[PDB]
Amino acid sequence: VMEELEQGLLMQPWAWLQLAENSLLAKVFITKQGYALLVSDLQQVWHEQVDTSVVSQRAKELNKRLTAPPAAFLCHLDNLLRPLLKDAAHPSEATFSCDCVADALILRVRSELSGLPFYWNFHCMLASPSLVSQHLIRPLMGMSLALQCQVRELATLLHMKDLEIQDYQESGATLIRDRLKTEPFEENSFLEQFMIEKLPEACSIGDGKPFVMNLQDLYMAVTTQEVQ
Amino acid sequence: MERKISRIHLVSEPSITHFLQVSWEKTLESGFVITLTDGHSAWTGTVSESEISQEADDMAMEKGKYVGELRKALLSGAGPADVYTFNFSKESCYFFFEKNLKDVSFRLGSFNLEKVENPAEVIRELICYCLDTIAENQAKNEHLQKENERLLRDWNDVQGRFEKCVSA
Repeated sequence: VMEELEQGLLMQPWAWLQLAENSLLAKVFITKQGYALLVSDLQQVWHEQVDTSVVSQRAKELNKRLTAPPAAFLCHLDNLLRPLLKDAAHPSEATFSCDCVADALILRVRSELSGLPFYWNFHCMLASPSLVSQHLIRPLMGMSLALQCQVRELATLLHMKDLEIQDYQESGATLIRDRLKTEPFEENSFLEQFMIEKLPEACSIGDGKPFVMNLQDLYMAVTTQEVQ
Repeated sequence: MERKISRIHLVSEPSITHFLQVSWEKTLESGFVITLTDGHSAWTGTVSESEISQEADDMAMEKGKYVGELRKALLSGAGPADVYTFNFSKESCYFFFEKNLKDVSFRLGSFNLEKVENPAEVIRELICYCLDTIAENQAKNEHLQKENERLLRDWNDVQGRFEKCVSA
């Protein structure tokens, strides 16, 4: 139960949330026994794990007039949230708002179910140092190392290709098209040029959209490997 | 002045049907009067603009959407896929209807009806209204059928004359 939810949250990819001009990065894991949520804004990380009793109590308090078993509530919440997180630009039906309490965060979600209002509230406390570390720092660390290894392998491939180009040029005919000529690859020169020119835009985090849009698969793979 | 009679299956005794008649002046927004009957005893109640507005506000719903949902539920406006469940506690004289939504039920309306001492009068009035409307519908159908037959005969005659003219 608890371990199941923790593992499901760990092995989930980050998703982008837009709400009242604000942006957030959210990971969600729903199950019949409860749900786990981890939200962040690149400055603070909040985590909330809720079981059957808490979800039932909160649903009764919020939806005064929605009598249903907690499992059905969890299933409906999953059906409402998962498609939105997975793909952006989805038909706008789930409105979100965030209230930043002095310590906690209140995420209010209002949606439509068969034309009827449906309210829910996530009361997220500040994430524990261990959870935030395990969810962001170590996985990001692994992705950085894996990308460094990828760059090294691609540099080796470029060295092989440059050697073979030199072999062709040493004993070969002229080029049918002269516009396809390429200069020899230098790792130091390429690194310096990239750092001087395109690092300011390449490393621009912004609001977190590029991170979720670009390299979520690597994050998922690194987290799955770390699990084992 | 409009009125609609509908059939319902109370969950307390889902073996014998009940009939509910709801009458309104222009639209359900302003208000209406509802009367539930089962053939032996009847109950009556009224909903005003203030009551419906308060219920909608408690629902945090748009007035138009709430009115449309009420029309669908009460006027037998069943959609392609939607089930509404009604139940009337006789001991407390409390009748309320909910929108069953595949294991998640959302209560839609609730009222307290007063047991009218005389059910015979309301049953007789309902029967009289039904007879009047069926007679009116029969007369309208007869008139429309007669007009259609006459128009068809005229069209046949004109078509024949047109054929003769084009031939000539």
